[PDB]
Amino acid sequence: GKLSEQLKHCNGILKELLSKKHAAYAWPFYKPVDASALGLHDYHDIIKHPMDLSTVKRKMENRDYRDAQEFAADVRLMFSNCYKYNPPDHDVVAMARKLQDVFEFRYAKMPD
Ligand SMILES: C[C@H]1C(=O)N(C)C=C(c2cnn(C)c2)c2cc([C@@H](O)CO)ccc21
Repeated sequence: GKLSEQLKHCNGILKELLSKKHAAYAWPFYKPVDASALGLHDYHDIIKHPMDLSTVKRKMENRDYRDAQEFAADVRLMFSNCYKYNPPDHDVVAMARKLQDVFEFRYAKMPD
């Protein structure tokens, strides 16, 4: 079906974002930000809705996403959190930009 086919494309994108091909810049986004471990004691005051690729993967596996739009909103929320918390000249923001380019260009190839 339409939703199934579009969610197959989303699952393909998710696998690519987690693949060794993109590991050099994807690694900050693999797991939830551990604010306490990183000494970022303001992270949860600034970021109300944390998101990361392991959470997107669990939601995809649990059939939480009913359509491609819901999946894309979570992937974009993950990048937006990075752009909100970190100064724009920081290394992690450059890595976010690169992984979001991978995401946006392949998401744009969504089947109709
Ligand atoms: C605030 C935080 C963030 O937005 N993200 C997405 C996650 C990390 C992070 C750190 N450890 N892990 C396992 C992930 C991260 C990494 C760096 C630098 O170390 C990048 O070089 C800087 C800032 C962050």
